[PDB]
Amino acid sequence: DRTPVTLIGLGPMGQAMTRALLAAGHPVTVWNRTPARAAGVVADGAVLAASPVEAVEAGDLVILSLTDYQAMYDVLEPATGSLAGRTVVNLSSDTPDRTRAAADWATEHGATFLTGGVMIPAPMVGTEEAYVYYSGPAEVFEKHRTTLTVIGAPRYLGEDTGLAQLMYQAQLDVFLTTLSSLMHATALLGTAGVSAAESMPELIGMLRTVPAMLEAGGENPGADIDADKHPGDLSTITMMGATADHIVGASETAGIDLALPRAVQAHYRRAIENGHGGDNWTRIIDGIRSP
Amino acid sequence: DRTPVTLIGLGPMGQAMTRALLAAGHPVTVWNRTPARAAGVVADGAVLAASPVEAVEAGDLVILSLTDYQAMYDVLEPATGSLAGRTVVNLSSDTPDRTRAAADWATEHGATFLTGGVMIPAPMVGTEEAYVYYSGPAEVFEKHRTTLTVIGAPRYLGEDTGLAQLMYQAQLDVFLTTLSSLMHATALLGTAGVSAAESMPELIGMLRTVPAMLEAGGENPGADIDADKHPGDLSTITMMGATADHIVGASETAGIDLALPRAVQAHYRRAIENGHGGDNWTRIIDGIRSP
Ligand SMILES: NC(=O)c1ccc[n+]([C@@H]2O[C@H](COP(=O)([O-])OP(=O)(O)OC[C@H]3O[C@@H](n4cnc5c(N)ncnc54)[C@H](OP(=O)(O)O)[C@@H]3O)[C@@H](O)[C@H]2O)c1
Ligand SMILES: NC(=O)c1ccc[n+]([C@@H]2O[C@H](COP(=O)([O-])OP(=O)(O)OC[C@H]3O[C@@H](n4cnc5c(N)ncnc54)[C@H](OP(=O)(O)O)[C@@H]3O)[C@@H](O)[C@H]2O)c1
Ligand SMILES: COc1cccc2c1CCC(=O)C2
Ligand SMILES: COc1cccc2c1CCC(=O)C2
Repeated sequence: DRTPVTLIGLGPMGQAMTRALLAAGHPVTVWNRTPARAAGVVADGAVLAASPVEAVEAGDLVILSLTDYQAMYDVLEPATGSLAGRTVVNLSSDTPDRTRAAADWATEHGATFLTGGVMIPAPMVGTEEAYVYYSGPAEVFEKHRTTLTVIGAPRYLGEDTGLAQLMYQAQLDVFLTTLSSLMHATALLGTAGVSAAESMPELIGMLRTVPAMLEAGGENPGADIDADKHPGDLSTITMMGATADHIVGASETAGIDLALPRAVQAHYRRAIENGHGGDNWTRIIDGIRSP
Repeated sequence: DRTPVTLIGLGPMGQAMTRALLAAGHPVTVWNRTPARAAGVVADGAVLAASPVEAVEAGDLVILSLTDYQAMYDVLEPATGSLAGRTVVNLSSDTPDRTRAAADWATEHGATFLTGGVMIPAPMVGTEEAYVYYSGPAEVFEKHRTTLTVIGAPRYLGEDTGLAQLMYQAQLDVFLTTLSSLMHATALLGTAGVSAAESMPELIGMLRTVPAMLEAGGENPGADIDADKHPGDLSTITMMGATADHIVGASETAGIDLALPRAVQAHYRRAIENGHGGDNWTRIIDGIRSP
């Protein structure tokens, strides 16, 4: 395929995605707030447009890899007159509702809009491990599918432009919270003079087992949550809530951040106050859904 | 080995541990606040002691599998006169300083004390996947190591009775916080009518890759944290903090718990306020260590 592409935003992700698209035989025209940053991808065959307008006018497909959606408006507002007849593919983090309004902004300027959420770090872009969530108009996705697939295995979720964003934010909810918990635990262990080089392999070793620890003895958390079925015979909210209390207590004594473990503690407390101490830990979702 | 064992506390863990010890040829005498709960392990060859005193006097080794350390005091207070010359192995969650004081309480009553933290759910007890952290007097550990290994591969951390507890609390810090994040994300996706049966495999599928997504592009977090090395070339705190902001925003709009994502958000905010927006995410540990 030789569809000409425009890519705006040359952080690590933009640079890797440009390279992937070049390697697959696409002309790529790039633009960046900091043009010096384009030197690498220019050496690989990208063309540096001088202006956002020139960049947009060089592609059927305009991909954004920016910190947030405000950046999309910042860069494209001077170029709105050149959007008509093109597809904007925004591969940036923001809220679902910002995303939906941006889709409408695109339409108003005569363009189509696809939402994407890239689910791997830069070095994995364009590899068999890469995958990207997409939502928006099916015909628009299908038109550009072969081009986009170069970045990573596409997972089209449906018509709502906000849905791929919601999925990205949910994934990153788990990812960033997990990472914070690793740093929290590493700090906790640090207060007895355990180094991060010692603690992090222990912690990561445990994290590796989590899918299997969740499956043990025939538990199947998702379908169980859907059924309002939370049997506590292998672990109760009382018992795991006690541990959340112990983590808070240990954290208080350690002089470290209390907000993360207290949020977890609060999940258990709500379930107990609502009379479900005997239930499995999945019951915490009720109080999370309705605070 | 046929060392006689006493095990107090017959939740799922106590029952599984009793079974494992029986299968390895140990006499096990059990006691429980709710004796009816012992029926299963009695059918498998355990002897139900009538009283805590009788239970303690039947074993060289007294294992506790109780919700917290207060329970240990509740059950053993009437039996304190029978502790002398025995080893108490507490496999219960509590704070490190509660644990240390408990060790001294044991010594005062003429017993030795070992701290243990069991790192797998009940169905994995006694399997090749099982492991348990231990701390306390090395000679006491070495004496009972043969018996204890039946429950799971022992990981002795040193002399401080509080250290295996600190490690358990740190592990459960990661585990419970991760679980809370899964339910948080599942709730978030629920607000667009995505079922938990759909969302949880996606989220778990991402979590599966975390031990490897952190290694992409040659990152080695632990040693790097020890070296105060936080290069931001593949991901910055500014960019990941923006995503934390987006999760909070999405969560606010979704009507779900804000405390968990705001805790994570605050980790990023502190790093930026302290002038490290350009750094890798690991830098959040500084603000966690010193709130
Ligand atoms: N890094 C990852 O591992 C990863 C993984 C998947 C998804 N993502 C997402 O991918 C996107 C790109 O992230 P990244 O890590 O590659 O880079 P980043 O640090 O977010 O920077 C991306 C680009 O945004 C530009 N930018 C930011 N604010 C701007 C504004 N107001 N006006 C114009 N340009 C602006 C930067 O300009 P300058 O070059 O001039 O600074 C840069 O070119 C983000 O939305 C991120 O959440 C990242
Ligand atoms: N479940 C897991 O997957 C898991 C994995 C690793 C570690 N752990 C840890 O292992 C320990 C046991 O957990 P579990 O899930 O098997 O059981 P649990 O729900 O914590 O109950 C364990 C035992 O504690 C007893 N108990 C609680 N408070 C008591 C008190 N004040 N006086 C006397 N007995 C008291 C219960 O008595 P009754 O039988 O009369 O109610 C029961 O026998 C906990 O510390 C937990 O954190 C659990
Ligand atoms: C979806 O993957 C990411 C999103 C935001 C930041 C990061 C990633 C993956 C790799 C990493 O550690 C940094
Ligand atoms: C150390 O493993 C646990 C501690 C407390 C609760 C649970 C576990 C692991 C298995 C599970 O789903 C529930």
